[PDB]
Amino acid sequence: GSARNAYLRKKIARLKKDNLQLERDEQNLEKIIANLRDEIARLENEVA
Amino acid sequence: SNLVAQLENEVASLENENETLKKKNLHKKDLIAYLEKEIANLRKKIE
Repeated sequence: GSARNAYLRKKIARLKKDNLQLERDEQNLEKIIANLRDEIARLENEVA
Repeated sequence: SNLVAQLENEVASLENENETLKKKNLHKKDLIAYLEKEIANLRKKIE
């Protein structure tokens, strides 16, 4: 019935941690994209 | 009571933001597979 507060507290904390990771995941996925895009630009220049 | 109400709001706010940020990522993941298939077919050209 309570320790409901406790559950809510911990879950919220896990969710906040989850967001800081999704944020880290986003910027790295972006670094990976710009590198693949750079790689395709070289390839297109090599082949052309 | 009013407090548990706000806490449960917070949980749900954070779930929504994360769920969207997770989708934006899953999409960058589809994008990556796409560029990689591009590179593979660009390379097939010279090699």
